[PDB]
Amino acid sequence: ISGGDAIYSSTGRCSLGFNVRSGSTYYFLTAGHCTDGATTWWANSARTTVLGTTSGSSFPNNDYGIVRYTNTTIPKDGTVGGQDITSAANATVGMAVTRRGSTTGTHSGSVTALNATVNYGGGDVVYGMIRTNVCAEPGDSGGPLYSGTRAIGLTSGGSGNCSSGGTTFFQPVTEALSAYGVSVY
Amino acid sequence: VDCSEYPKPACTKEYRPLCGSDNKTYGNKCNFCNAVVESNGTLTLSHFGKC
Repeated sequence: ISGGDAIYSSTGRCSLGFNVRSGSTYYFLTAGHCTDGATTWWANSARTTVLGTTSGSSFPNNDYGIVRYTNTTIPKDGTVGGQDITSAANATVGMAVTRRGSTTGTHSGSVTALNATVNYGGGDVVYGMIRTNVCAEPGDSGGPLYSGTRAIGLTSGGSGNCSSGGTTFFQPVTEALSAYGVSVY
Repeated sequence: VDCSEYPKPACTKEYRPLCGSDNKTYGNKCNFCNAVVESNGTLTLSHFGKC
């Protein structure tokens, strides 16, 4: 399984962000709004292939979560679909980026602004977000935003869709990496 | 599902589908409620889950 693939919790479906590790312990990052109140994660809608269990969740304010792999045999590729990821970097205005999600697949665009505040309502406000002109649709949450072989962010949300176009905000992946002491590979 | 607190300028992108009266499957409650507002209240919930 790799970045962009579907992941299922007891509640719904999100996308795997990036496979990461600390020492010999493997995890995957995804959106905090997906890990919030989720315990177990599966690789399929049938819930027959277990992935692991939630180890951390940060939402709102931030939008990242981490799941510890408990499935010993499933391949944990350090890629986004076929794309190798070799490091993480900070987004910059004008940067060409690409997102992969379980609903819409792969779409590209540019970073249009940094440190944006997104209000999802009900007191669910997230800060320090990357703004882009990349579209995203339900199911794409937590999917990776990358640029070449560099990991940039995790899909959080926004408006519009892929047909009409839209604005999607991403959580900087560097912040999640630091919080959990993990790294891409 | 109550859409009174809509519209909302942004929606998270998790998938937990709802079926609208227009036979369109809406990806999540936020997308659905924004569509209801956009329809000026004409769209309604048909049932939970995919259409």
